[PDB]
Amino acid sequence: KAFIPPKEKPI
Amino acid sequence: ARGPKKHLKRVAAPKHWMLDKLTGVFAPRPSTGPHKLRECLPLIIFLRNRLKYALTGDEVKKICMQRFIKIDGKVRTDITYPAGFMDVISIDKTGENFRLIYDTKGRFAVHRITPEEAKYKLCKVRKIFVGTKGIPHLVTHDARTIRYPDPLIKVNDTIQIDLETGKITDFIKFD
Amino acid sequence: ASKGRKLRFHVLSKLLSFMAPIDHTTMNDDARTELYRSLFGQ
Amino acid sequence: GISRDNWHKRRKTGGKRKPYHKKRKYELGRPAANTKIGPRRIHTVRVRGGNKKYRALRLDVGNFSWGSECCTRKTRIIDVVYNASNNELVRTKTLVKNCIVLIDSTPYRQWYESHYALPLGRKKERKKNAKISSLLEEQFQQGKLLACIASRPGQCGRADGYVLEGKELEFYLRKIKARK
Amino acid sequence: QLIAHLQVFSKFSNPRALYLESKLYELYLQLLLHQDQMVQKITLDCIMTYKHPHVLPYRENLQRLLEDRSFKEEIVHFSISEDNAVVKTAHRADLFPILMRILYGRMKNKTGSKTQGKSASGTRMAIVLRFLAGTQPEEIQIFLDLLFEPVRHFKNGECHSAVIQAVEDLDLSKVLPLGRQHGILNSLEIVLKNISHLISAYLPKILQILLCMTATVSHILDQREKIQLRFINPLKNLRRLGIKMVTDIFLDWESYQFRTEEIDAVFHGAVWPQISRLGSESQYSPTP
Amino acid sequence: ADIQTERAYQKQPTIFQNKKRVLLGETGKEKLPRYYKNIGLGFKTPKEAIEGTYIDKKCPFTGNVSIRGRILSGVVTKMKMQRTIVIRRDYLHYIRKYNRFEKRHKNMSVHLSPCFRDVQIGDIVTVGECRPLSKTVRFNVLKVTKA
Amino acid sequence: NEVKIYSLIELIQDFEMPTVCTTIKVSKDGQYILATGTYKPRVRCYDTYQLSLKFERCLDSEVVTFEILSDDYSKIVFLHNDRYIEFHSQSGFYYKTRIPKFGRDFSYHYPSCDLYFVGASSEVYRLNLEQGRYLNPLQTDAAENNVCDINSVHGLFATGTIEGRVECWDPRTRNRVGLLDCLPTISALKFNGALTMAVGTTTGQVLLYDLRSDKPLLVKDHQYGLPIKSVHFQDSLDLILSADSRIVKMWNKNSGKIFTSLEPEHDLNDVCLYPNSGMLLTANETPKMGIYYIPVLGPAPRWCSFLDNLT
Amino acid sequence: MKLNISFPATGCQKLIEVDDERKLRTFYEKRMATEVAADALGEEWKGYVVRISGGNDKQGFPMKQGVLTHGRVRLLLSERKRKSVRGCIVDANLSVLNLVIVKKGEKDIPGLTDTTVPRRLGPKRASRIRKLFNLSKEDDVRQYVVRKPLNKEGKKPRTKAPKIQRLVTPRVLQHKRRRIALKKQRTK
RNA sequence: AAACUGCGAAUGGCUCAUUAAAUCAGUUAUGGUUCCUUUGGUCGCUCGCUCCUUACUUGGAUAACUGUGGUAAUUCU
RNA sequence: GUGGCGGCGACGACCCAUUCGAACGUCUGCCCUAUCAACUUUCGAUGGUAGUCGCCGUGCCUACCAUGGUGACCACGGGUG
Repeated sequence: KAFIPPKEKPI
Repeated sequence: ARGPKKHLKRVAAPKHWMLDKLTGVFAPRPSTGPHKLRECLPLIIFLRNRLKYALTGDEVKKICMQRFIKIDGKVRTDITYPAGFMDVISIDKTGENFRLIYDTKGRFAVHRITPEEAKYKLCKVRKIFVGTKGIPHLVTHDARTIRYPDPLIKVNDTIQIDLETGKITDFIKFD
Repeated sequence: ASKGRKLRFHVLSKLLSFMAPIDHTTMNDDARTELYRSLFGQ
Repeated sequence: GISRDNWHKRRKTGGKRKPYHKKRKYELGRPAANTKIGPRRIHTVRVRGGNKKYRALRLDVGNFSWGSECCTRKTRIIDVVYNASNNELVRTKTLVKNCIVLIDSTPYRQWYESHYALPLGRKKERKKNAKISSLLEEQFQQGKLLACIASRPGQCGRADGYVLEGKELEFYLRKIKARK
Repeated sequence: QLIAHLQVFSKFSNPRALYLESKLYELYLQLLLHQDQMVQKITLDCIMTYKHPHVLPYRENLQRLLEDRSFKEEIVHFSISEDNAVVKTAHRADLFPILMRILYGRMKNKTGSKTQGKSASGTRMAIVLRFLAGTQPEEIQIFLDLLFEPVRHFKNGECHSAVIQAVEDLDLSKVLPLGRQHGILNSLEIVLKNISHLISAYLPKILQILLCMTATVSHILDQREKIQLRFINPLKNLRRLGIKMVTDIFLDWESYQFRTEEIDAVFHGAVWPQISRLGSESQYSPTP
Repeated sequence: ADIQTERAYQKQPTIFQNKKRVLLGETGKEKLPRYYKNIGLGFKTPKEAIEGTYIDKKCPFTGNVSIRGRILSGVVTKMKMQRTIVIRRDYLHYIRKYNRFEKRHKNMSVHLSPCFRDVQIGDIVTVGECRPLSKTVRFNVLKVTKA
Repeated sequence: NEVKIYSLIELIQDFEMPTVCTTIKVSKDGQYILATGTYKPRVRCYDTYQLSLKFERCLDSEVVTFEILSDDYSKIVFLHNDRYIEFHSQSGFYYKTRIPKFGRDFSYHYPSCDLYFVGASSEVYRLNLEQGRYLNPLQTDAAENNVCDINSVHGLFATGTIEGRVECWDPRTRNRVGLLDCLPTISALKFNGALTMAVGTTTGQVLLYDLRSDKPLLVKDHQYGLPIKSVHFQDSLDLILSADSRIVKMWNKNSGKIFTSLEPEHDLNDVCLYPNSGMLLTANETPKMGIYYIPVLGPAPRWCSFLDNLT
Repeated sequence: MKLNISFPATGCQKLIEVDDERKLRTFYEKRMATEVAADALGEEWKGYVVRISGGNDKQGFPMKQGVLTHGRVRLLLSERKRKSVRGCIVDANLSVLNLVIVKKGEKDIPGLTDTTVPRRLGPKRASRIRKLFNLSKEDDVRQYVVRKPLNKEGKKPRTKAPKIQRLVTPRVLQHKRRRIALKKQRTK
């Protein structure tokens, strides 16, 4: 879990 | 400890000094010297407690500054000078000589010696090493180092040193 | 992963709200996309 | 500050320990001396006991020993080619212990020519033994010799070493060739 | 008093227009060999008044040679070898007469931070000659003429004749000083060791100088009854060094063609004076 | 096999290996002189340590370490690290209150020089005290006797 | 060559790093000038009005480059050769963190609070600053990346590569808008205006690039082979300043006419121009920091207004 | 605005209050340690040249050479503290300005140069005495010691001379001889 | 008197704001390190291009002191 | 005669030894809690090579490597006028 990359969404 | 302590408490003094309990909080901390702190007898203790020549510390200082006490043939003015085993003390004003020898109970004893006996002392050989220019050197128990010793002398042997010259006269082998 | 060799995505407490987003862009958003499409020989 | 203490480390079993004291003076550390190549610039540092440490920041010359010929000569340093610890020191030209450097070969050539009276580096009752391996001859033709630094520039302030020869020489040559 | 005179001449804009300027330049060149630093730096200023196009650009490097702190660094960073040189090839002819005389003065007095005293004399000679090893055989000749100046009188004449006439023209009242003679041999030993590859042309006259002094010292060593006792030990040391260098020259230079006169000279000054008594000395240790 | 397995050149520091020689001596044998020392205390240096070719600075016989202090013995338990093993020492601890004993054990990480070979699980090892070689290693292997 | 550059009594006292000066920079307000150097790596801030140093802060390791995030001296970010990123508040040291691989250079995007790390990895690290969490990586597909720059006009990010190719990315949506091809690596990369771009090479060439045309508008070649570290733009006279270790060259943007050249005694680690002034600040391999004033280029700075009278 | 003028050749100081702005205008907008021809001061000051040594502003803060400003700054001065110092540029907002006369003019100032202030103390080290009196090695330094006559009311007249230091006396030679003897004894 | 130089203040006191082999007790090692003071040693030169007639002692400064001063303001200057 | 020899002290001084210590290690031995059974690699945990720093030995630290280390013989965690 510590190495899973976060995913961001374009606002 | 954070730093070295310069105040020797009376209860932490060596038990062979025969100090009583209600004199005071402190005991004379011996100055650094030829003998270890735990195996030495300070000049003030020998001069005011053993011989009863002095009453107070200022009294011991007044005695010492007159250059009356000689330790191993040399005048010592430090009242906390560490005197140890096989040491010769001369007081010419009282015409008296002492040699510090352990007694059967494990304490330094007031042993009077004949003035011809006070001309020499015995030392235990601690170290043998070759110095600069191939000059042999011998180191004793009382921090005395001597150049050009007899080749037959090894570690744990005993040597007789003449106090006037500081040279080896003869030796006893460990056997 | 030893000595932080592998990147980790835990939240940093001290870095939270260290700066505020401040933007001064003269180009409008429509102009930027048209410029980006036509960059270099493209 | 830089501390090189031991109580900030985890235990052998893996548990962490909590401090009982603040940092002490005798556990201090100092910033590293990244010795570059350039005009001589050395700083002195007062250390515990009142002694001195010579912190060489920039060096360009040093004495190196030709062990086979037993010829110690003072020559300038040109470049850093190999470092076992890290390649970044090779990039930044940092002088540390056991790094491989290139030195000028002029004094060694002069000594050889004055001693054996044979030409060297030129373009196309035991007696004296003037025999040199092909690798050293090639390096002398190139004009630069490979050397290994034996002293610590950040501690003594000087960069001394020895000329690479033999099994070590082809080992390092192979390492340099494989790196490219 | 000399510094006072030199200072005013350093502040002259056009030294060429000065009267008797030709003799002034000769005086300045002689003063470059001086041992004192303050004499040398003020003399260099007078030379730089002549804004010679070749000497002038290397002014800063010359001054750092005259500074105690920056001498050793300047030696490395003022390379004169033809492969890599700071000085250009066209400028070598003009710069070298200035350079050699400055280095000769430093060699006598001081060539670094810790190089002072009679004990460090060998270190001083070594440092200069390694720097001069990169020069051509023509350019090194200027320095060797300065080094062997007191013994020029041994050079003239043929090899065998020079050895013989030196013995005859010997007076116990006046000789070259033994201390200076010891300096000549120590300097000459260092020269043969380090610049032997630039010495082939000048080698035959070295044999003349070396043999003549060795022959003379043996002559006083025969006449011990007329000399002081304290002088005996330095003379024996002088003879020992002379034979050792002849031993060195024979050990190397295998292909060198020795003339007949030189073979006569070596027996006159080295072999015959001691060969008769060789059974007496060699038994304890091998004599030179 | 091959002793050059690291990024740096492995060499025995006190031996000079670039001495130039005549061709007749080179034709004979290129045998490097080995360095080894007598450690004292009655222990004998192994033979294959004398004619070996391994490089180990922590070797008690061919490295720069000194043996002084306490001499202990144990049973070898684990060989899984590089040149270091884990041994076990068993003993009995006495409690006065109930007047009996309890069994206790200690685990010790000790360095092996590559000299000692044919070492298995459960054989007796005699080890000696030396300077700290790592975080947890302070003893070196001196003698191996089979089970 | 009729420019008569002067050299400087003491404008700011103790403008002296102990041995060398690595990087010299100025704040947006112009109030504070910041310098770093060896030995005992320091950050020294000099107030222009007081003509003295405000403070000195020692650091563990040498700083390759630093960026002044705040308008004033409060917030500073340091990049270290030990892979360390140090944040300094107005009080002092605030926090320190590591980067997975060594960092060559970094740039900060003021919109979105994203700071980009270019270093010894193919990927370029992104650190969001409003939330402390590291953001998603972007893969440049190049073995080594040397330099990076962000355009202020329209927010365009370009990273230099060791192969010699400039790759342009978009801070929004994190996609590669374009790529540019041009043996020597990219020493210096600089954005000026909306449409003008400059590429530095280790061989010693300055190439001016237009975003729309692949071919360079003009090329200027330094005769020395030394790499050019810094490229700067001066808007009023349209002068482009290219600096290398040996010398500093100032030449016109169009037709490449040379304004003047300054050669100092020691090599330049960095150069800086005070905004809207002829004053030039240089960092050298010398305990002193060089200060030069060019009357022709611009007027004297306000805090040094009397310098015009002194000339 | 006051001027403290000193003549070092005679060593005389004088404080003059000049209320004329026209006279002080010539000193305005000039830096310290610069040579100024003070002709505007008056008819007595013709051909005189002065050097600006220092001064104090209306709040009593002194001037420092390095700083270049018209006002006050806070610099680290001597373990260094942030003291406030006035800039070196001379302005009209100065309480006092110091001047040192370097070149003498035609006429003489009635305060400074007509009278002479003598030096009060002679040299004490032997070599400095020899240099001052151009003594050779053979001349005796003890003969050339400057004696100070001193008299007070109710006291006998007296004359005192300083003790010569670095003077060769037999005691020092005996000490050197003893050191050489100790070296000989050690070798023996 | 004043001023310059040297030594000590890190010990004894006192104090409301931390802690399970982390401290602590006993043994054991310095051949893996540091050291003010005490004590004992050690502490001379042949020649070696520096030439001719400082080792009977070589150089440059600065306090105390004299005198002129500025400000609401320091023993600030 | 700018002769030659000298006594008893004071102060300072390179190095060796001694004294007073200081600092890192080896071995032996700690209270309650299992309704804490697993832990360490959660910015090095174990070991190897080279190096930085440090008074010195050492993951003390950094680069490149292997997957190690401890545990019911109670590790690890939590407590404990």
